[PDB]
Amino acid sequence: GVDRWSKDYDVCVCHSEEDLVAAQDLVSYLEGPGGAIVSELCQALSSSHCRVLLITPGFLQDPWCKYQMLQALTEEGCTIPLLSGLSRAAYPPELRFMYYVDGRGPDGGFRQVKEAVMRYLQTLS
Amino acid sequence: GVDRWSKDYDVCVCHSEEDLVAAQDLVSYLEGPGGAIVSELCQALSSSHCRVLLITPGFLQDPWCKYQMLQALTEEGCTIPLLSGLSRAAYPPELRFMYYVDGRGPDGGFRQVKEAVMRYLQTLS
Repeated sequence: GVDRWSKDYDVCVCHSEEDLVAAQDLVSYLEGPGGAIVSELCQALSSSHCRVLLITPGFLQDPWCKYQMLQALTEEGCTIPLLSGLSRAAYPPELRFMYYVDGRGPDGGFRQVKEAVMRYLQTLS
Repeated sequence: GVDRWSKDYDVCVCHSEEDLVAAQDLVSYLEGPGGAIVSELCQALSSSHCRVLLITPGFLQDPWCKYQMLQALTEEGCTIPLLSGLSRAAYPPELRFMYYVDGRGPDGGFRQVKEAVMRYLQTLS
């Protein structure tokens, strides 16, 4: 129902400082009549339809990352946790009850992440 | 701005199964022209102005509790984390950036929890 053009970006990737390269790859992977997916790294003032949480060891050890995760789940919305480089036993327990993409999927999860984003965009006017 | 009478309870206490007694005490403590504070234990269909998270070891070891915490912070609202029976080093990292009540305060934190609730009620019509 929400207008696709009401935000400038379709998706941004929220990531810890030590996962920059990986985040960049995902951005690139997402960039490749509803047009291409407009993508960027999440920044303090980023406004996008979808937000990918690149949940890694680095992400888990930064309290601020955890806080950002909380802010992403306050909205109907589009938050896509991607679990990368972690034992499932160490996944955030909340995710036992939530949607997420396992990094052990195709293209390190990227594929499914992309699909999720596309799904969400198809619900936009 | 929101009408005080728009919800039936002013506060409910969200707690793990092994903290029932403690939760009850807090409820009792909260019960003791804006009238008495109407209080109960949180249940699946509880609707209250304020929600206290009784964050304990028991709470931390139950993934569902964690999930409830997340649901409490999706709204302006009134969510009061109370940290009880835990080393601060083991507090949920999110709380580094959020308001909470330390159980090492007066009356095991109860006092301050109560104050918070009262503050919130004073902002209601």
